[PDB]
Amino acid sequence: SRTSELAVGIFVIIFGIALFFLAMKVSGLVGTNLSDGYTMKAQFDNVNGLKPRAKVTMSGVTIGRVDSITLDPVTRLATVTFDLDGKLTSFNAEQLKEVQKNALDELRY
Amino acid sequence: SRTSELAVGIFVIIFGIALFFLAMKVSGLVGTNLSDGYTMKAQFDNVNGLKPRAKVTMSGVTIGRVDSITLDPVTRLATVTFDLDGKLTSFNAEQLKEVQKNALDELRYSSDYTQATPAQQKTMEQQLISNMNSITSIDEDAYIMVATNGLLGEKYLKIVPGGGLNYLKRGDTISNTQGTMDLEDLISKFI
Amino acid sequence: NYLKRGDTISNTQGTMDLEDLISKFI
Amino acid sequence: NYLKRGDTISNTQGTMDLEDLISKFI
Amino acid sequence: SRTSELAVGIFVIIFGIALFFLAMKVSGLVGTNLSDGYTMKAQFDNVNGLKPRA
Amino acid sequence: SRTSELAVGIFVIIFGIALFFLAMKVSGLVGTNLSDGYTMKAQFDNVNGLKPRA
Amino acid sequence: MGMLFQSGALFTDMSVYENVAFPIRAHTKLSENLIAELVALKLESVGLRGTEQLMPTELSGGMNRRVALARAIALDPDLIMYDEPFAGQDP
Amino acid sequence: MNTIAWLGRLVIERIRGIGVAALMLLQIIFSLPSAGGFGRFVYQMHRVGVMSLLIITVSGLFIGLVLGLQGYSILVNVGSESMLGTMVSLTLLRELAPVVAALLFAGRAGSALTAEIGSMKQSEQLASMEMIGVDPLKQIVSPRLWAGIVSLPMLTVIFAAIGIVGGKLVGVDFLGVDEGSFWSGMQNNVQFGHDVVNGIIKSIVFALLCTWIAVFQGYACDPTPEGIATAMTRTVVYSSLCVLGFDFVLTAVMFG
Amino acid sequence: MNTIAWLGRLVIERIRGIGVAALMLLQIIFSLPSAGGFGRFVYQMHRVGVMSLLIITVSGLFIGLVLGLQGYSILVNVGSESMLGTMVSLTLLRELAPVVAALLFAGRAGSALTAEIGSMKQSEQLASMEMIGVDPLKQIVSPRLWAGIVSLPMLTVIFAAIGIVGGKLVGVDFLGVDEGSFWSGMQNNVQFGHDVVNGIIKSIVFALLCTWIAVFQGYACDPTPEGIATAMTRTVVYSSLCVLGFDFVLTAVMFG
Repeated sequence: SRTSELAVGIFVIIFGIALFFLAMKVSGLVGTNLSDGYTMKAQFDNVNGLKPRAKVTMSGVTIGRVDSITLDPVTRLATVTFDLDGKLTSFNAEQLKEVQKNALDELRY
Repeated sequence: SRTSELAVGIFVIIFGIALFFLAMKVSGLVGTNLSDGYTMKAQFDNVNGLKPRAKVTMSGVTIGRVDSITLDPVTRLATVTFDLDGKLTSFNAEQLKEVQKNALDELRYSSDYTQATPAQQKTMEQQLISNMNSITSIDEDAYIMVATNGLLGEKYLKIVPGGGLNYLKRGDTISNTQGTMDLEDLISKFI
Repeated sequence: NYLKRGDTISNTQGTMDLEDLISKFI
Repeated sequence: NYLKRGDTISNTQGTMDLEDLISKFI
Repeated sequence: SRTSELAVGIFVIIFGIALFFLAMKVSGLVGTNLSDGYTMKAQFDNVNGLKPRA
Repeated sequence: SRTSELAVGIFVIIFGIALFFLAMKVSGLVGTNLSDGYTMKAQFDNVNGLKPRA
Repeated sequence: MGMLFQSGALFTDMSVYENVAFPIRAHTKLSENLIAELVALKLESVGLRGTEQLMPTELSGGMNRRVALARAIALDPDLIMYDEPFAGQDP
Repeated sequence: MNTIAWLGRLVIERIRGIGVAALMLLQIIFSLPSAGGFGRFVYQMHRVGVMSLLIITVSGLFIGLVLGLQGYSILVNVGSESMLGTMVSLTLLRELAPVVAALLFAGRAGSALTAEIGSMKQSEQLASMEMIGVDPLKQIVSPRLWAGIVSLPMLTVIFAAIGIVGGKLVGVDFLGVDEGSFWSGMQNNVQFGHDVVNGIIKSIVFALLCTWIAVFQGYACDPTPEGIATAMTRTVVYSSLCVLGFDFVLTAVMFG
Repeated sequence: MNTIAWLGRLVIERIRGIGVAALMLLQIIFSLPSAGGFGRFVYQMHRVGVMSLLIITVSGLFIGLVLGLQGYSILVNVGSESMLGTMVSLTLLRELAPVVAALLFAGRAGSALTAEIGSMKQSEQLASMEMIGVDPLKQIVSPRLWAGIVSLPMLTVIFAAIGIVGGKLVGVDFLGVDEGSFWSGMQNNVQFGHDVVNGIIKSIVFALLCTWIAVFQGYACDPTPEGIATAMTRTVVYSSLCVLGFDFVLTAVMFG
């Protein structure tokens, strides 16, 4: 009745603990999330041992991942599609004037 | 009733052996799983340790496997037999139409058409019998070399395209190659 | 100038390793 | 001139990996 | 029905010990020699850490 | 009866193999145990990362 | 038709109240004040009525077949088969 | 040539013996759900799951400590023990949590399931239930199957988590490395959708073969209670040949 | 506070429950040898040893192949796979032949021993033998003990040998390394008196705890054949907590 049903409940708790411990203490699910991650493309020549789902950097710090990579067999060159953050990778509502002030001043100087 | 149990009971074991060959070849131990395969061959002077079943890349993307190593004792040059897959090499119909317009542009140029005789209308005509089949994305001078995969790891055949104006067949011999480089050969020049 | 959501970079640089490095010296 | 909690060290040095060192030498 | 019963025991122990020979073929305790493989020998000065049968 | 002494013999004979396979195909017992050995001793200043049986 | 299993076939996880009520609930839906009512009668018709609380365990083997008799007269069949009622028990 | 016929007639029986057991499996899952089966099922998961929880927790440690002992003794002369957090994790995630937690599950709940159904055939509760028409495949077997498919992947996760924590205990608290380094390398190598979710897909298709072979040998055993005890040791052989044999293939695949 | 008393009186019983079992063990080995016991013993080793030989041979391969698969997949990016012949051997010699061959032996002959004695108490052959005065400890138990102490170290050796040969098969015949560097990288690193003889001392003191706990639960079980089947799954829990627990206490001694 209630004697064993509730002692099933601590078993789901202990499994519930050690799934969180696998998901969000070891597995890279804490570091997979972007926000309006837009996509680019670039044309390489050497991608030796460069797997997909990597972690891209920009200036000493990570920004995001690499989505998928194929060859374009018309010009023999690598094609790399990759997720690019639209937040920390771009700007935000403060910085829009902060680049409007500098794209204007460095053009009309 | 028991003979239907020798009907089903054989079938599960037949389903178990026949699945295991599907789970073998996809991982890949025997029976390469790349589609539409066709074998090419090449010759090296030095393959300083290169196991069968190694990988071939075009600019990084895996495009085939190595079959075996043959040596010829009267000429002492190595010979590597390897297989490719054309789904990402060997142009399709639309990419077939970018090379005939290029052979009419680059090969049949204002100065390049009349390099032998100024009536080279057969130059696109002879090439088209080698273009619906027997056509590689690899150039007529694209040389193959042996790479190193980082700084420590298994060697792999890396193809360098670029340059040239004609193409090979499905099964030719790569006329320009390059052998490996050994650690003693590094310290020889450096010291 | 900068890039739109979806474009290409006009300057790339492929990876290098031991098979390229020693020839990259001289 | 010592520091308090939450202060800023105005002298920092970034990282230089192996690929910067090779191009530095040869 | 000896068409069925002993024929299973015929097939299995044929298939069983033939698999056991595959063990001794890869064991390094049975044979796997060469053929018409001549022998030379050389005289060196330094062999640093060379183990036999390399 | 004789059916028991047989199939317990075949268990020992397989065990006779896999002890010999460990003795003189894996662990060094066939490489060691030289013949007539004396003592030559020397003194160093630094022997870190040096073990017996070297 | 309901039968008797030589050694008595009790489910040693359900209660003795749950043994005899089981063929009713396996057959028909009734309200609980009737389903708990028919068991208190058929348990008296065998003479073991002060139960419905203890398990099939701690029932003496003599009392064991009598509950299995009550499950054999669950609803009210008209064809009960006995596989050796006299197992070799006491006289 | 007569003992040849005895061997021949034995493995002919084992093939048919399988073809019955597949028909019993398709007759269970392709059925409408019984009324109030959930209350039967949760009590069943209290029997198979929650009872086995202790013997896999304290066996989760001793696999972890020996991995935290030989994993240290190997890695010290090579010096590069930034792999201690990675060579505890990648073995425990990829093989020993699918493999060793199966051979301990076939031990306790793999073999206590074939006894409980082996006892129910002999006293003919299962025969008496059929005459009332409750068809005991849906009554006794089917909650004892679905409490085995669900409850094994809920155990290897608890096995792998307490294994990794166990490797950290004798590693950095009794021998000593840089805990930081540990966690770092640990989370900087182990993907989630490639390794953990592949570490559970192996632990589902182990839970099917370890329970369906277990619940079959209880149902299609015989009476005469030397007929129970010959069957409770017929699963534990037949499970462990099919745990490890089905591991290989799967591993090779999900690890070309 | 009553379920506290139920837990308290349960583990009080388990302690006493041990102190009986030690007294039964000292009463066996400190006895004069029975007349013609050797003919009883060799037939017993037929039952426990030779029967279990198949399930450890083909389980010797599948441990070897996965060691020959992950042992290759790890060692390729580091490149230095002169350790493939050493990282197949040193794990299989030190740990997995003492550990995994115990959990497979507790499975088959560890649990079929407690049934055969569990059946003999219930039909009262053991009671009838006492009235003739043949004292069944020396008649039934003692050949069923000495066929378990001798027959387990004769199995881990067969486990470790077919394991190493299995690692060589998928290593150099399907993936490919130097067949010279395998054994020459092996034979040099693996001492005999330090590794193999220490790999058998662990497999003796596993054979004692895995059989004496097994032959006890058959003798001191109860009748009522739900009393056999509760005991055949009381060893396989109690063995595997004491195989792995006594492993880790041992490997810290010889490989500190």
